[PDB]
Amino acid sequence: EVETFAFQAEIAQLMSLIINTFYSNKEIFLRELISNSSDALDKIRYESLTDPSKLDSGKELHINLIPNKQDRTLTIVDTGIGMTKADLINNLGTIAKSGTKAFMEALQAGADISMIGQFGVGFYSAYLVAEKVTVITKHNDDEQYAWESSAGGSFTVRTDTGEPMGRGTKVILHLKEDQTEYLEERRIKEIVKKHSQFIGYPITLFVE
Amino acid sequence: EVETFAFQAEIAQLMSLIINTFYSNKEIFLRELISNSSDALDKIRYESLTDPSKLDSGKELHINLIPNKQDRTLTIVDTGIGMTKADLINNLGTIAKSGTKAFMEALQAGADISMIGQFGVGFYSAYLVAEKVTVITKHNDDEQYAWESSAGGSFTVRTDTGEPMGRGTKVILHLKEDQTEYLEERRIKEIVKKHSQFIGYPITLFVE
Ligand SMILES: CCNC(=O)c1noc(-c2cc(Cl)c(O)cc2O)c1-c1ccc(OC)cc1
Ligand SMILES: CCNC(=O)c1noc(-c2cc(Cl)c(O)cc2O)c1-c1ccc(OC)cc1
Ligand SMILES: [Mg+2]
Ligand SMILES: [Mg+2]
Ligand SMILES: [Mg+2]
Ligand SMILES: [Mg+2]
Repeated sequence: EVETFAFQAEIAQLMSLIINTFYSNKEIFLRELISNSSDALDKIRYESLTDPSKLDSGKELHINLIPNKQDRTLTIVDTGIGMTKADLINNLGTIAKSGTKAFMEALQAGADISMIGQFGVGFYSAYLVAEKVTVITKHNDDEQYAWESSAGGSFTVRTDTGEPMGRGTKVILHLKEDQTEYLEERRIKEIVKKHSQFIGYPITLFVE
Repeated sequence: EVETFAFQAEIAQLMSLIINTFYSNKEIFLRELISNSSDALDKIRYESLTDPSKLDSGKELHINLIPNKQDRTLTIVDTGIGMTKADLINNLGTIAKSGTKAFMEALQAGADISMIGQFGVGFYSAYLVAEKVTVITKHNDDEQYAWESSAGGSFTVRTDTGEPMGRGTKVILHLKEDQTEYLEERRIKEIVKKHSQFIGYPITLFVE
C-alpha cells in the first residue's frame, strides 16, 4: 500500500530553509505552482501536435484553484501531462539536487526566496504556507499515484484509488493555521492578477 | 540535400511583428536564448539521473557565447538535450501556435515584447537582432541537423555534415548591420550580468 522514501540531503535542506527562514512574501508559492501546471500543460499540448490520441484522456487544457475553508485546503488542479511514479520519486520531475545547489549559491549573492523558480525547485515553496502537501497525478503511461509529505526528511507514494482524474496533476495544500488568507476569494484573485495574469491557460477560481 | 518549409501563418505573423515593430530594448534576445539553452540542459540532466549513458555524448553541461566580428556572428552553444529533425520542424520544440496567440492577446493587455518568453516563443526574439538565424542541433536519438531562416515565411532543414558536436544546440545569429554592439565583449558581459546572472550552468564568453 504505502511506500516511504527519504528526501535526498540537499532537498531536505531546501525544505528546512523554506520552513525556518523569516520571509514575509509567502504569496509567491501560488505563482510557482501555477507555473509548474503551465509547463505540464505545454508538454501535453506539444505531444498532441504530432499525436492527437495523447488527448483522449482529456482535451481541455486548464487550471482550477479550489479553496476549501472547512478542510483548510487550497487545491491546484491542472490537466497537464502528469507524472509517472518514477517522476514523483525523482523529486516530482525536477532537477532538485543541482537546482538546490544553484539556488543556495544565489542566496549567497543577494537572491531571495521569491527567485526559487529560476532554479527549477519552485514546487518546494509550497512549504511556505502548507504543513502538508499531497500531489495526486495521472500520466498517460501509468496509473494514478499520490505523493505526500509533511517535510521532516521523508515522503510517501501510494497508488491512488480515490477519484480518477483522467490526466494531470492535483496539488493539495493543507495550510498552516496562520495562512488561511490563501483561502479567501479576494486574496486568491489579487495574487493571480499580480503574478499569473499572462498564463496561457484558463485559470478558474472555484467559489465556496 | 535541402528541404524547404512554410512557417505556420501564426509564426510568420509573430516573426513579422518582431521584425517590424519599433522596440528599442533588443538586448533581451540573449536572455531568451540562454534560457532555452538552460531548459535543454535541465532536460539532459534530468534524463541522466535515471540513465547515466545519456551523457556518453558529453558529460559537461555548459553554455558558450562566441562572438565573431569578421563574420558578424554571435553564436550560442549549449550541451543540452538537443532537438530531433521532427522537433526542429515543429517550431524548434515550442508550442508556437498557441503561444503566439497568448502573446498577442497579452500585447493587447499592455504586455511588451520583453515578455515574449512567458509564452514559450522566446526563440523568435532572435529576429530583433539577426537577419538570418541558423540552428545546428544534435539529439542522442538522431543525426545532426541544421535549421535556417532569414524570415520571409520559410525555413530550411538539412543534415549537417559540418563539424559534429556530440550533443546539444548551436544558434548562429548573423547580425543586422546596425546591431554589431552584440559582438562587443563589454556589451555581452553587461547583458549576461543584467538578465542571466543566476543561470545554473557555466556561461563562458569567448575572446576574439
Ligand atoms: C515528466 C513530465 N511531467 C511533468 O513535467 C509534470 N507533470 O505535472 C507537473 C506538475 C508538477 C507540480 Cl509540482 C505541479 O504543481 C503541477 C504540475 O502540473 C510536472 C512538472 C512541472 C514542472 C516541473 O519543474 C519545473 C516538474 C514537473
Ligand atoms: C525536445 C527536447 N529538446 C529541447 O527541449 C531543446 N533542445 O535544445 C533546445 C534549444 C532551443 C533553442 Cl531555440 C535554443 O536557443 C537553445 C536550445 O538548447 C531545446 C528547447 C528549449 C526551449 C524550448 O522552448 C522554450 C524549446 C526547445
Ligand atoms: Mg539534478
Ligand atoms: Mg489542513
Ligand atoms: Mg501549440
Ligand atoms: Mg552576418
